[PDB]
Amino acid sequence: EMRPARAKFDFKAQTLKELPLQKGDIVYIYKQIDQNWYEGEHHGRVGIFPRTYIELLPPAE
Amino acid sequence: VPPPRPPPPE
Repeated sequence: EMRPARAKFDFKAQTLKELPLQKGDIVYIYKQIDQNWYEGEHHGRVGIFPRTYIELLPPAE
Repeated sequence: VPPPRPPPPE
């Protein structure tokens, strides 16, 4: 049920809840927490990042 | 270059 996504831009974390991302990173989303933020994981670490900074990826064959 | 940054959740 986790949704794959790829970062379209760098995202700098400014709070201890946020997950930093580098453009091109593949991340996995658990849920949407509010209008602007997803909660997800990168390399097993959980945090939040912006909806608009990622693209949702299609399923693998 | 990146999209407008959203504020942290309420």
